[PDB]
Amino acid sequence: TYRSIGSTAYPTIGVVLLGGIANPVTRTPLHTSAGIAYSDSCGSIRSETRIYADEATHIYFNGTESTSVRRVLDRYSSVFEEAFGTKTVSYSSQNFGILSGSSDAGAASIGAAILGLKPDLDPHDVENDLRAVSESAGRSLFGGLTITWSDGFHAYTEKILDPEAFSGYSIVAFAFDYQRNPSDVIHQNIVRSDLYPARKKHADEHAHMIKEYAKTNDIKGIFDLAQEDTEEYHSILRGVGVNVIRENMQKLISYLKLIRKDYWNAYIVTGGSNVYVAVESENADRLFSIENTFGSKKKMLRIVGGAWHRRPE
Ligand SMILES: Nc1ncnc2c1ncn2[C@@H]1O[C@H](COP(=O)(O)OP(=O)(O)O)[C@@H](O)[C@H]1O
Ligand SMILES: C[C@@](CCO)(CC(=O)O)OP(=O)(O)O
Repeated sequence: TYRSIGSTAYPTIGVVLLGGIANPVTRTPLHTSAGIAYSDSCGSIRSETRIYADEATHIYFNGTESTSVRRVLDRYSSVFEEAFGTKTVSYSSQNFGILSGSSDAGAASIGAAILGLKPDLDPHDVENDLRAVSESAGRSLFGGLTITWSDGFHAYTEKILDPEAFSGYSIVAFAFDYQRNPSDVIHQNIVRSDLYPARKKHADEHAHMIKEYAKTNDIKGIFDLAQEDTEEYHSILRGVGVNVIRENMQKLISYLKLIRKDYWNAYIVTGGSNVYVAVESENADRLFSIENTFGSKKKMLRIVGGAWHRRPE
């Protein structure tokens, strides 16, 4: 028997932005969404996880002990008993350079560690258990561009494009320093909007459009749609009191409308205080070098693959 296993996953960015979860425990998405897994050129932006045999159950985030994760570990106690010789395992996670979408990565890394222990497991089944840790875990488990179909009862994640399809594109992230609204605050309020039912329908409509664009690798059509979805999403949120796009972020966006005339770009805003800007590779350095970032820090990002594990120790 072994003593521990390591694994790694990459953070995610919504493309069809998810708002609302069926239940605070199982965290099933109330509607269909889509996303991409991202990192930087070196793959340095990531979440690393270690699951190991222990006398008692410990959960560690960035070296800090934590009093959701235990639920997943317990459900797969049989896997660990076989691999380690005990059901009692501890979890240790370390995040690096992640902007938004950290929880997705942490959850996916758990899944890839489990699949690494019992490879014949159905990853789509494991994904269901992982949503308790983060509702968008599928994005990071499968990588690339995914669509997660959902009616609020059952959710299923599908790979639509590999990261290689995005070889000609880059994402420049502008990180602002504004305090962010917890994701749970967003899920809680968006359902209160009168426009929510319509939003659930349009979200599904957009996902289908993304799948068609995928047929001919219309990468630009997909990011353009993501900008439109971003605008709808955050209009609904503002209407319920959740304002993600703050002053300097609005300013950056207005700047982007001008630059778009010069060379193509499209932006996405999730729940955090970041503006993600899609752009062609030949223009990435150019965008990355602009001066008036309105106090924001800049990161160069790429689309990457799904969670993976290492040989058991
Ligand atoms: N590596 C990890 N493993 C498990 N849970 C994590 C990990 N990183 C963060 N989390 C949990 O997810 C929460 C943040 O999730 P969320 O609000 O979705 O932020 P983000 O959008 O950046 O993921 C944190 O408060 C933490 O409790
Ligand atoms: C709010 C959102 C996910 C919340 O579960 C929207 C989305 O990306 O689909 O973004 P973020 O919290 O990961 O930043």
